[PDB]
Amino acid sequence: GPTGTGESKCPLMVKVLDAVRGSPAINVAVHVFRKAADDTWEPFASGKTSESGELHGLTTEEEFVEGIYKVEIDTKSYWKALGISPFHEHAEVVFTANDSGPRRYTIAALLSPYSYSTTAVVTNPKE
Amino acid sequence: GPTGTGESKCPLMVKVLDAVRGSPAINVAVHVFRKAADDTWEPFASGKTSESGELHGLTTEEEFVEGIYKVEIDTKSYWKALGISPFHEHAEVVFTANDSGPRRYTIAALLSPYSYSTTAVVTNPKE
Amino acid sequence: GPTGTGESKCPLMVKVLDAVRGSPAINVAVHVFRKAADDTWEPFASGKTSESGELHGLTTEEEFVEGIYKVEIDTKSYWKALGISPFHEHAEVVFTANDSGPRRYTIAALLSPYSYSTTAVVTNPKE
Amino acid sequence: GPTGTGESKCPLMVKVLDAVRGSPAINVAVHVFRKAADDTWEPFASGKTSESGELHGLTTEEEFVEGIYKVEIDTKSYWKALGISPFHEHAEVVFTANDSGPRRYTIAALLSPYSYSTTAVVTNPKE
Repeated sequence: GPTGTGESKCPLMVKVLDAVRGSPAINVAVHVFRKAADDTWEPFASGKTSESGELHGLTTEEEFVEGIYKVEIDTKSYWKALGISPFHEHAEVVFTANDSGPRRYTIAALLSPYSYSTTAVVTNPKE
Repeated sequence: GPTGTGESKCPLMVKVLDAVRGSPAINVAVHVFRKAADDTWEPFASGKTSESGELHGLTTEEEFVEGIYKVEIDTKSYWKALGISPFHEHAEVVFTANDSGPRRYTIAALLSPYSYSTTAVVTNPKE
Repeated sequence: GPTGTGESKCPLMVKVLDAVRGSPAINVAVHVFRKAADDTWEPFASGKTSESGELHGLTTEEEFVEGIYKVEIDTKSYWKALGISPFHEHAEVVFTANDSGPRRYTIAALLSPYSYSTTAVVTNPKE
Repeated sequence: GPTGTGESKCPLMVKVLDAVRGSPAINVAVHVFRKAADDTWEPFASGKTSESGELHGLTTEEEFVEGIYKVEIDTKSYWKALGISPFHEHAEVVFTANDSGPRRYTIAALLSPYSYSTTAVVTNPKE
């Protein structure tokens, strides 16, 4: 695996899949932002998906406080490397982190050239 | 509302999209079956999607009685003709229809070589 | 093909579906932005989906010049009004448009409380 | 975890997610069929998803020969337990297993009351 800014009990994980080739989406850049008080997006963590299409160790429990986050997936670069013309500039996921709910957040993204789907799996357990 | 093999107030429509090309999926074969009294699948209607990736005129309100129906979409032929060998043999949609009176059903499918999604839009008639 | 805030040969359309109720998503707020010369998002058009879950009349072929556009769909308001508290704050679609002449763009979105999918259908004009 | 008929290097795994609640789909029945020479479907393996929404140990490498398989997911029961009216009778995935391609097959299914998506991840490595 690759990583981000601080690694611990992995409160946040990203998984990206390729719907064209039926495989993990490898070496895809992912940037995480936290919404700041001035309503701007502050860089928070970043990395590249591993050979199993996952990105772990982006943050730690102490750091992952309640707030608004944005996960940006560089889908355009991914398709370009394959010699395929994509529609989207990138894929963005914006969500609120709340302490009330379950503690691990898994963001999954399924990519096609002209379409994507994203889903959140929120649990108590592990990934 | 007519009666037979045509289109009533089109009680059943199919719409198919291609997530690789960002266009309607044209000339896709569709076969519809109804579960008979003896529990086997009987042929009900068939057609091919048009240039807009839609299929209308499959049945009439009179012919479309209460029952369990299967919509089979020939995805494999579609991809092979494009030079791609896909994962699935076909996409199948199975549902109970009209069990509380006549409804209008739109079955939508979004295709990728290794993934598909299907959604139903159900409307309670009148004109 | 007109000119301004209306609908040319409707160059940009949005369609939103609800995967929980099996119906169009009605009264969903949509905001469109264009990336300005200084790299910031400028307001371009806004509307609400109709009873068929579509939004037409956002722009004209003349106003819809080459550029990077963001379509923001207010999913959170939609679900909350239904008594559900959803995962995402909104769904965002970002793309380059018209970089090889005028095209017609349909942006479709399928909504679930913890997941959404978006697809683009691009057509090369004429009438 | 739960299991199927013979457990080994897990050539076939099933993962099911709930798009309404953003969680694993637990205790969902899954039946696997292999297409027989008479063109009928022979029961092959079955089980219920575990608390992480997965089903492993359905088969072994020796048994998983090339052929046509069907994976049936009992989605209707799942929604009914939640007190939600679903559209589909069940979700079906039909595919050919070939020795040429990568060796592990992961079938994932994302469920909503009126929609589902399925994706195949085929790899050399592990799950």
